[PDB]
Amino acid sequence: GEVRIIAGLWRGRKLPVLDRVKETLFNWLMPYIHQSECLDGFAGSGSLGFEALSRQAKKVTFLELDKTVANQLKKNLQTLKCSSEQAEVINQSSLDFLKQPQNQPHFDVVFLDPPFHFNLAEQAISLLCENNWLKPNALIYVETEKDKPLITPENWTLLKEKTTGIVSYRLYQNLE
Repeated sequence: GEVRIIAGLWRGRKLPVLDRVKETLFNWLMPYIHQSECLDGFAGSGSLGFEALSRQAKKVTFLELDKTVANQLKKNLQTLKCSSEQAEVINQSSLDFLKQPQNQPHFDVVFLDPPFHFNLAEQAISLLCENNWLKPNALIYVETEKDKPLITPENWTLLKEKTTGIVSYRLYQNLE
């Protein structure tokens, strides 16, 4: 397996490993990305987070339960030079990590693409809102099963929503 960065400084690079909505997000971000802090909720390959890094996000934090995948991430972040002030890997499931009430918001951008069928993305959404994780106007990217679950937390606005195949892609904005 390998991840190829599409844009930014590292565009073209492929990283060893074990869509439209995406583009429009980065598009609306370009003006702010340089000072935006991100959360890649369920890292995995890290594709989303690395992409954000390539585009000079202020910071990306990767959450990953599987230690084997989490080490790979660290290896790639060492492969491509990133200070601990630019990228961070926390070996935890976001379902539990996000249960910790924050005194101050941490994220301008959030990527939530966990496995389907277990209302996991929904659980994460609830926690982000419940525990003061989101900074004002934060964008939340969510990928879910193609058919019928998602309701907009009320302090959020649904900006984009496309369904291709079996996946529903959504982009919300934290408007509080």
